[PDB]
Amino acid sequence: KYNVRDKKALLRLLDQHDQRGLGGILLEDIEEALPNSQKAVKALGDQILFVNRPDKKKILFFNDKSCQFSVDEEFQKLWRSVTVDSMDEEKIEEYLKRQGI
Amino acid sequence: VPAALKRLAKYVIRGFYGIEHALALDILIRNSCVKEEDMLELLKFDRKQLRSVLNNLKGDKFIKCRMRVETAADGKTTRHNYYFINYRTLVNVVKYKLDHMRRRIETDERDSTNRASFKCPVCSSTFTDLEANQLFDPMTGTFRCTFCHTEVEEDTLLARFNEQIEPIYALLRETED
Ligand SMILES: [Zn+2]
Repeated sequence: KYNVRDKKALLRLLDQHDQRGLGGILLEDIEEALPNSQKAVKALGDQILFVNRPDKKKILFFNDKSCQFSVDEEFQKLWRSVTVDSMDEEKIEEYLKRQGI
Repeated sequence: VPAALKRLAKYVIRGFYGIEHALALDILIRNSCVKEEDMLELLKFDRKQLRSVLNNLKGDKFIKCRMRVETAADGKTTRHNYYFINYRTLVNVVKYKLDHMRRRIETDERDSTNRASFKCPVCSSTFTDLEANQLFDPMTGTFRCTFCHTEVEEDTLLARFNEQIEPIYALLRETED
């Protein structure tokens, strides 16, 4: 299914997929291609992004670290606590003008 | 689409939403308008998993949806959902959320400093920690109510926020044209 000789070939495949918009790669397809895949995958560290599906299959994506941004989880939870899904877009704009922004 | 708009959206999606959301949004940054089915095949997400991610991004007004309804080759009616990033609504929601977050933090800071740390067991007057020290009586060695003189009884996030959020403020300003 994939031709992945070694660690470097794994990284280049993930990279090319990112560059060419080819999408996610199932971990199991990599496991079939690459003996002792666990070594290579671990070695590459956070250069890979993992998504878990409901059936617990893992999908691999190249991690582009160009955009990297993160905040404390307290700020993540705080962000979530400000509801906008129930709001009219107009109402959001009214607020911004009310506050001078 | 201006590079600074793209970067704002990429930063915000990574900071405040999951990996799944970031990867879905990447597709909508690569391409103006994309079919949910195409997104599904690209990401290899489960169907409900993707729909839930898209539902979340649509609720926070980051992305919008336009249906296309056509007659297919087999004659049946076809309903495609095309998604796209709506940058004017995205920027507004971001400002809206950051303004309320700041204000909630500010309110919490005001509450904590005005906290009624001390209370008179008689007249129920309460005092803040700042008020409390000028209640001390050197002649008895204890803190005493300013009104009835009864012995009183017991019972930064903003700086962090400002540090961590400045990249978004900067990208917001950059986009102001
Ligand atoms: Zn008193």
